[PDB]
Amino acid sequence: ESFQFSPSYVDVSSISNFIIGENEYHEIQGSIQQVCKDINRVYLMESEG
Amino acid sequence: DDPDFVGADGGGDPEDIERIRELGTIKRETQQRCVTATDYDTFVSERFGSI
Amino acid sequence: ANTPVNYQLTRTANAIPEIFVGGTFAEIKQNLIEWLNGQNEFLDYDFEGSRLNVLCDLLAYNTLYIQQFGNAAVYESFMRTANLRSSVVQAAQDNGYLPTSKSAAQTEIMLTCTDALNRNYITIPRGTRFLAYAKDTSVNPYNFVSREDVIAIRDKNNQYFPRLKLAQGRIVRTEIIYDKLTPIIIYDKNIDRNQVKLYVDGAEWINWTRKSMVHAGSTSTIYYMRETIDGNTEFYFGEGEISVNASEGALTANYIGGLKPTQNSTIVIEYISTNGADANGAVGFSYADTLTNITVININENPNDDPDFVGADGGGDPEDIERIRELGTIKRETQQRCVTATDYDTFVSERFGSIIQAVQTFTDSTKPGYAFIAAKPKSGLYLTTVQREDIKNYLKDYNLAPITPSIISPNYLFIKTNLKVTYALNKLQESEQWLEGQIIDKIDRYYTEDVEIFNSSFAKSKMLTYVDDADHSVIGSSATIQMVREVQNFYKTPEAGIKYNNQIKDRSMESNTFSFNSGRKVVNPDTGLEEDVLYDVRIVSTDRDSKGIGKVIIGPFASGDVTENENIQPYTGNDFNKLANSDGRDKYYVIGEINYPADVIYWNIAKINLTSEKFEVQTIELYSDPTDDVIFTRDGSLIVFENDLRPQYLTIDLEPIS
Repeated sequence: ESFQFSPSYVDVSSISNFIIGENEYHEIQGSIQQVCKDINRVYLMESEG
Repeated sequence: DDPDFVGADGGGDPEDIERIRELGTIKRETQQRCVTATDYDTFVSERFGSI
Repeated sequence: ANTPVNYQLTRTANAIPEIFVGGTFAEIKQNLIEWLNGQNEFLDYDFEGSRLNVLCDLLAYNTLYIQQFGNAAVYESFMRTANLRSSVVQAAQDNGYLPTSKSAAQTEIMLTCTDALNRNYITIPRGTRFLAYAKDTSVNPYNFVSREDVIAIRDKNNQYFPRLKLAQGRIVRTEIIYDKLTPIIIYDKNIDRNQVKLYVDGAEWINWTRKSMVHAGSTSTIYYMRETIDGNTEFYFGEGEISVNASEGALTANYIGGLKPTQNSTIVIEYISTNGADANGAVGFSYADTLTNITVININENPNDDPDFVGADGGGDPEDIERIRELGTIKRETQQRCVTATDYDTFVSERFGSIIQAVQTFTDSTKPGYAFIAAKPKSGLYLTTVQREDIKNYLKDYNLAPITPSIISPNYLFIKTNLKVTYALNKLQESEQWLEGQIIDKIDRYYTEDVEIFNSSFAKSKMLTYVDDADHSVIGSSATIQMVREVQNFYKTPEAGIKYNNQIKDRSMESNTFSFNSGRKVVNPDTGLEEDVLYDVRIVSTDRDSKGIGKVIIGPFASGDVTENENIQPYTGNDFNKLANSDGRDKYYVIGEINYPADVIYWNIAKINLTSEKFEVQTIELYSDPTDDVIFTRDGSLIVFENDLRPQYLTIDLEPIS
C-alpha cells in the first residue's frame, strides 16, 4: 500500500523500492553421515534442488 | 496524479473566530470511542465504504 | 477510632480561592488602614486621628463597593459557585446540558370514535385540543392538544378506537423569514424546549440535542437553543460548514452552511406554551376539537392501566438551581451517549427531570443486559407504564447496544401515621379546617426537604418539627408511625423474604385483614345458591422467640376449612396476636417465619397447601412498628410521602383547645 502509481514512471527501481515482496533467509537442514569412516572427511555441496 | 490538480493545498485563517465556535461546539460532543450501534458503522464505513 | 489524619484531603469541600471573599467593611478598612500605614511616603501620619481616618474610611467604602462586583462575578464566573441561575444554565448549556422550561403536562388517551363517513382510515391530525379539568376542580378544564397525527383502522362493526398521547397547552406555530443579521427570539413564556419543533421551508430540523440525533440526516439538518437572560428562548443553528467539515460525503465538496437566507428557507416553528405543573392529575377529559366526520362516542381514560394513575403529567416549575447545578458536570463529564450508571442517572434527569424528582440507576447483578432504574414520578411513586416505556425507548436511544434499559419502581416503605396536634381556638381566627390543609402541605415539605433526597435514615420527630412549625397557634403536635411495606404476593414471600432494615418490636409485626374464600357453603332465605362461604384473615407474627425469631401465624380459620395434615397443625400457641372475628374460629397455622434481628420475613402458603386462588386479592399491605426512633433505608427501599393517592397511610387528628 501507500504509493500511488498513476501514469507516472519509466523507472523499474523506484517501484522496486518496495514492490512489497519478500527477502532472504537461512535454514539448517538435517544431520550428516560420513561417506566413509569420518564425517570431518566429507564435504558438502548443494545445487538449488 | 489523477487528472485533477492545483499547484498546492492548505491554508486557512486558521481560526475564523465565529466559525470555530461550532467546531468547539462540536468536538465537545465527539467520541474517539465507539458505542451504541450507529456510532460504529459511521466510523466503520469511514473505512472502505468503497467495499 | 473515627478518622486519624496525615495532613489529609484538600481545601475544605470546594474551592474558595478566598482572596476574593468579601470581608467586613471595618476589617476591610482594618486591613487597608494598615496598608496606607507603613507606606514609605509617610511613616508619620497617625490614622486613628479621626481626620485621616474618615478619609481613608471612604476609600474602603468604594473599595468594598467595588469588591462585591469583583467577587460576585467570580461566584458567577465559576459554575457551582454561580449564584445566578440564568448563569448556571449558561455554563451548563455550555457543558452540553441545559435545564428546560416547564414541560407540558402529558398523557395518552385511547378513544373509541365512530367516523360518520365510514372511511377505512381517519387520521387524528396533529393539533386537536382536548380539555381536562384539574383534579377535583371542574371550574376550568386544562386544554391540551393532540401531540401528533395518528390514524386508525376501521374495525368491523364500524366502531374503532384510535389511541394517541396528549401534552398540555396549545400548538403555537410561527413562521419567520430567516435573515443573516438578527436574533430569532420567541418571547413566549410557558414555552418548553422539549415540545418545540420547527420547519425550515419544508423539512423539519432537530436541535441535535435530545431530539433523535442519531439518524441518517447527516447533521446538515440541525439547530440550537439558548436562553436569553430575559427568560425567553431564542433560536440558533450552526452557520457555515454546518456539517462536520469540508468534502465529507459529497463529491462536489465546496461549502454549504445553509440558510443564506436571502429569503431562502423561511423558518416556521411550532410549539406549545403550557400552564403545567398545575395540571398534574387531570382525570376528566373532553374531546375539545371537532374534525370532519369524526365523532368520539367514548374517550376512556388510561389504556393499559397501572392501575394506580392520575391525569396527565409533566408541567414543571421549570427551574431549580440545586438539582441543576452540580448535575450538568456529570453531563460535562459524560459524553452525550450515556454510559455510566450515574450517567444514566443524570441523562434521565435531563428529559423527564420534571417527571422525576429522583431517579436511581443501578445494575441488578442477576440480569445483565438490563439497566435497572428506580425513579420518582414526583407526582407519585409509579410512572405509568407508557412513561416507563416512553423514556425507556428514548433513553434507549443513548445506551450500549446489547444493554437494555429496565425501569421498575422499587418497593417503598410507607410511614403510616395518626397525628395529634393541638391549637388554641382563640389564638387562631383562621378557619380550623384550613389549618389541617396547611400542615398537610408542610408534612411533605420535610420529605421534599429531606427524605427522598438521600433516602437516608428518617427522623419522625424531625419531620414533626415543621408540622409543629405550621401555625405557631398550634399548641402541640403528636404522631405515631407504623412502618408499612406493600407485598406483591400474599401467597409466597419473595424468595429473599422481606427485611425492614429497621428493628421492630416483636409481635408488633402485623398485616392487612383480607377475605379468604372457603369451600364451605352458605345459603340464606332469598339468597339461594350463594356460592360458598368466604371469611377474612390477616398475617400475624407470633412473639419473639429466643434467637430473635418468630413464626408467621396465619389469620383465624374455621374448622374444616383447611384439611388437617399430620405435618401441619393449628399453631394454637398462647402468644400470637389475633383479630376478633364473629366466627370465633381458633384455627391458626404457621405459614412461615421471621427473625427480628435480621428483620427478614418469610412465609409460603404452599406450606399450608391452601390454594392461591381461594384468596381474592393478590397484593396485601404490610404493617409493622419499628422499635427504633428513626427509620433506616438502604437500597431501593425508601420511605416517602404520598398522601393523596394513599391517604389511609396518612392520618391527622386535630385537637381544638381554647
